[PDB]
Amino acid sequence: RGSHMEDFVRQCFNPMIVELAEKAMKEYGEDPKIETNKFAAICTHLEVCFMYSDGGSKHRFEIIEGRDRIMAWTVVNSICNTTGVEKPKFLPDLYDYKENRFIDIGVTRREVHIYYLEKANKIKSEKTHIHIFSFTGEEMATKADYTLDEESRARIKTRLFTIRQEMASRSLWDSFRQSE
Ligand SMILES: COc1cc2c(cc1OC)CC(NC(=O)c1nc([C@@H]3CCCN3C(=O)CSc3ccccc3Cl)[nH]c(=O)c1O)C2
Ligand SMILES: [Mn+2]
Ligand SMILES: [Mn+2]
Repeated sequence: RGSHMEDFVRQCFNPMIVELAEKAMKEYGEDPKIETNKFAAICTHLEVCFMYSDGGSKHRFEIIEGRDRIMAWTVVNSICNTTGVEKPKFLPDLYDYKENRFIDIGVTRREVHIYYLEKANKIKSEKTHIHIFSFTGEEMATKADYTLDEESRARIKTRLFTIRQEMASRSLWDSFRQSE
């Protein structure tokens, strides 16, 4: 029962990101062929995380998203037992070696305020930095500290709005926005 959303996801994101998203969905018992809006959202989240790691210096960020559950937690404990940062209760997306903190990146179709509120109470980790991006071009980070310079963030927001235009041109945006 191949959907229009599935074929769009594959010719919109690069094969390596599609591969990682398929593995992440299948690991937690989900099928990219059926729950296709979630397939698109994980690909989007993965690409943003990768563009985000690109923004800093060469060795600024340790990428934890995109790893399997076991190795991702292995890297977290290595970072904790080396830098003394508190071990987060839930998996973050990156570690900032410059600012010495874990980052969880959020990509939402709702208002940045609402999504941020939920990620704060859910993570419950006082130390984990939070950075939210929306498909409309707004962002919101912990303590108003946006980590990267403006140009690296603007590149992410441009890509996010391009993705939304591409789904809107194929009439899949409405079903995607109504899926979150
Ligand atoms: C399936 O259960 C869990 C899975 C995972 C975690 C925890 C889970 O519960 C025990 C940690 C990790 N989640 C994130 O890294 C993360 N998750 C989100 C959103 C809102 C919070 C839950 N969520 C999901 O997507 C869950 S489903 C899912 C997740 C990844 C791949 C495939 C699927 Cl199907 N938003 C982010 O910005 C973000 O970084 C993977
Ligand atoms: Mn994550
Ligand atoms: Mn995240």
